[PDB]
Amino acid sequence: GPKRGSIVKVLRRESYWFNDTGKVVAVDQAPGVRYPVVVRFDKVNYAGVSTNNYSPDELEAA
Amino acid sequence: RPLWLPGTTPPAHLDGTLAGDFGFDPLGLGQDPQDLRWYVQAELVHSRFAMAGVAGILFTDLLRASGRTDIPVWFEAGATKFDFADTTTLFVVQLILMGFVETKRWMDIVKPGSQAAEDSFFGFEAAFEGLETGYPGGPLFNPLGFANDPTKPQPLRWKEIKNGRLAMVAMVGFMVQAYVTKTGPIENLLTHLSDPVHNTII
Amino acid sequence: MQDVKTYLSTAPVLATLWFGFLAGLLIEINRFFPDALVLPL
Amino acid sequence: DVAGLTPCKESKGFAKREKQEIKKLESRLKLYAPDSAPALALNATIEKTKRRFAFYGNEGLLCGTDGLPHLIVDGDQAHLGEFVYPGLVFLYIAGWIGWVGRAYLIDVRTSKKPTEKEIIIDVPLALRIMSKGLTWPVAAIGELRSGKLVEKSANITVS
Amino acid sequence: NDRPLWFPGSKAPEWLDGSLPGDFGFDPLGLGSDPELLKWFVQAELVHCRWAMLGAAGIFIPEALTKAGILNTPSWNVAGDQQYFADPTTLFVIELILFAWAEGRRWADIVNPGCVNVDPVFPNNKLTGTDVGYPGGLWFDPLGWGQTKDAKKLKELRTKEIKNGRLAMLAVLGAVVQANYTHTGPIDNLLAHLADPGHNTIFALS
Ligand SMILES: CC(/C=C/C=C(C)/C=C/[C@@]12O[C@]1(C)C[C@@H](O)CC2(C)C)=C\C=C\C=C(C)\C=C\C=C(C)\C=C\[C@@]12O[C@]1(C)C[C@@H](O)CC2(C)C
Ligand SMILES: CC(/C=C/C=C(C)/C=C/[C@@]12O[C@]1(C)C[C@@H](O)CC2(C)C)=C\C=C\C=C(C)\C=C\C=C(C)\C=C\[C@@]12O[C@]1(C)C[C@@H](O)CC2(C)C
Repeated sequence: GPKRGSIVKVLRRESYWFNDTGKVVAVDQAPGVRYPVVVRFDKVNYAGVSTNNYSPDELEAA
Repeated sequence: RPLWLPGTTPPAHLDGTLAGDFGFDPLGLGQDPQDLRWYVQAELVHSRFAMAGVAGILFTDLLRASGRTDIPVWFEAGATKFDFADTTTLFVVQLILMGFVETKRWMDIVKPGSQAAEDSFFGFEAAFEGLETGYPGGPLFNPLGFANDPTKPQPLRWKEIKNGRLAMVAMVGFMVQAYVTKTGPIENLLTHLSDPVHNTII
Repeated sequence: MQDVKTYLSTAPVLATLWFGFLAGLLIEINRFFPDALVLPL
Repeated sequence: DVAGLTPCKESKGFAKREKQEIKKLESRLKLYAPDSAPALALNATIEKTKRRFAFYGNEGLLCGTDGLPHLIVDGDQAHLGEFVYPGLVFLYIAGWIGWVGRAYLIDVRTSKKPTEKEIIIDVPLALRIMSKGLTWPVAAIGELRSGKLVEKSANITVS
Repeated sequence: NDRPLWFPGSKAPEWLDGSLPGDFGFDPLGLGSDPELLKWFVQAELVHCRWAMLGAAGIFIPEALTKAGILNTPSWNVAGDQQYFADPTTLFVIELILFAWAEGRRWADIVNPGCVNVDPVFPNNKLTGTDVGYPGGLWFDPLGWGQTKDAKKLKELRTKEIKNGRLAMLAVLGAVVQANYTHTGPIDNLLAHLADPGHNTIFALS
C-alpha cells in the first residue's frame, strides 16, 4: 500500500479518526491480509487506543 | 537604521525601503502581504486627511487669538451654523461627490489601471504618475512635477508621513482637549503657558 | 527554583491568582464607583 | 415618555422610595452615640444612599408607577447609556478573552507535548498573546478575509 | 577557593562561588538557583542598595542637622505634607515621565547587554561601561575610578560598596519601623537610648 511514515487521512465511516490524519507504521505485505496498513494517531479514542489497521483502499489523502 | 526601541528585535514582514519605516509593529497587525499593501495606503490617506484637518484647525484659532477674523471655533463651525445651505444637503452632496473619487482610488489600489480620463478625453488626458503605490500625478494632482525621481524620493516621501503622524496625534489631541476643557486649543496652550505646573490633566 | 516556577505555572494556581486579582479589581472599582446602573458616557 | 414611564427626577413615587429608606436608616442610627463606629457606618450608608438617589434622576432613567427605574433596551438615542454603551465594552472584553484564548491554543498546538502545555501554562507566551490581544477585531476580520479563520476537513462521522 | 562565609563551618551552595562581589554564600532558600534569575537578582540588589544609600543619606543627615540647631527641615515622616509649587500628584507624574526613559534604557541594557550605549542625539558620547550594572561613562563615572586592574581594586571596591548598601537598607527599614513604634525622629531614638541604654530600648514601651 502506501509508504512508511506517510501521512494519510482516514475514510472509514465508522472510525473514531474519520477525516483525521495519521502516519503509517508498517504495512504488512502478506498475500491474504484484508487490512494490512497500520497507522498510529496522536489522539486516543473513547477506548484509549491510538493504533489501528486499515485496508489500502480505505484511507488515502496524502 | 534607527528603530523605535533601541533593543530592536525588528520584525520580518517589514525590512526596509518603505517610506517612514522604523520597525514599529509590536502587535503583529499587518503581517500578511495584503495587510501591508493595504495599510500603507490607509496610513497615506489618513496622514493626508489629518494634515488637512490640522491646517484647517490651527490657522483659524491662531488668527482669531491674534485678532484677524471673527470665524467660529473648530468645534463650533459645523456645530449648528446656518451658512449657505442645509447641512444635511451638504452632507449628501459631499457623499455623492466623494463616491466618484474613492471608487477610482479603490480601482487603482486593486487593479492599477485607472489613469485615463473619460467623456471623449481618451486622448491627451492621461494621468502620468505610474508609481509603486497610491501616489497619483499629472497636473490635476502633481502640477509642478515635484515628485521627479524614484529611488531618491525617500526624503520627501518620508517627510510626508513623518508629518502626517504628528498631524494625526495632533488631531486626536484637539478632539480630546476641546471635549474635556470645553475651550479652544490655542486658548488651552496659552492658559498652559500662563503657569505650566498647575494646568495639566485635571 | 525552576521547579517552583513550574509549579506556579499550574492550572489551579494561575486560576486562583487571576481570579483573586480580578476580584480585587472589581471590588476596588465598586468601592470607588458604587451603584452603577447606567453608563454616564 | 416612551412606554408610559415618567422621568425619575419628577416621579412622585421616587421621593417615598428615598425618604422611607432614609427614615429607616435614621431609626437604626438613633440607638447609638454620634461618636461611635455604628453611627459613623450608618451616616456613611445614608450619604451613599443620597449620592445614589441624586445620580439616577440626573442621568435620565424613566421610573415606573411604583417608583423604580426601568431600562429601555430599545436602541433609543436618549437611552444609549443603558444597554448599547455598556454592551459594546462588554463585547470588546469578551472578544479579547476569546481571541487570546484561541491564539494561545493555536500556538500551543504546534509543540512537542501540547497536552502538557494545557495543564502547565507557559506564562511568557500566554502574556505575549494577552498583550497582543488588544486589537482583536482588526485581527479577527483580517483572518476572516484571508480565509484563515475556519477549517473544512472536520472529523465528524456518523454511520 | 578560600573565602569567609555567613555561617562558619557551612558549605557554600553550588550556585554561589564568590566570583561576584558581596558573595558570602548566604542563600538558604535557594532563591538564586539558576543563573537566569541570578543575573537579574544581582541587578535588583544593586539598584536597591544604591537607592537605599540615597534614602538613608536623605533621612538621617537632615534630621541630625535639624536637631543640631542648624537646619529646619521637617521630619522625614511628614515630608509629603508640605508646601511645594505643585500638588504631589503632579510631581509624581513628572517623576514617572522622567523615570520611564532612564529605567527603560537600563532595562534594555539588562535584557540585551550593550544594545544601548550611544547618545541618541549626539552619536559620539559612547558610555564606557562594560559590565551590566556598572554603566561607566563620563556622566556616571567622571573621576575615572572603576577601570583598574582586573581584580582586587575593582572587585574589592564593588564588594566594599554592596557591604555599605546592605547596611543602608537595614538602616532605612529600621528608621521606617521606629518612626511608627516610637513617634519621634530617628536621632531622638539614639539620644534617648544613649541617655540610658539599660532601660531605654524596644522593651521600654510595652
Ligand atoms: C485622520 C485623523 C483626523 C482627521 C481630522 C479631520 C479630517 C478633521 C476635520 C475637521 O477639522 C476640520 C477639517 C474642520 C472642522 O470644522 C470639521 C472637522 C471634521 C472637525 C486622525 C487620525 C488619527 C490616527 C491616530 C490617532 C492613530 C494613532 C495610532 C497609534 C497611536 C498607533 C497605532 C498602531 O498601528 C500602530 C502604529 C502599530 C500597531 O501594532 C499598534 C497600533 C496601536 C494598532
Ligand atoms: C531601597 C530601600 C530604601 C530606599 C529609601 C528611599 C527611596 C528613601 C525615601 C525617602 O527619601 C524619601 C523618598 C522622602 C524622605 O522625606 C523620606 C523617605 C521615605 C525616607 C530599602 C530597601 C530595603 C530592603 C531590605 C531591608 C531587604 C532586606 C532583605 C533581606 C534581609 C532578604 C534576605 C533574603 O532574600 C535573601 C537575601 C536570600 C533569601 O534566600 C533569604 C531571604 C531572607 C529571603
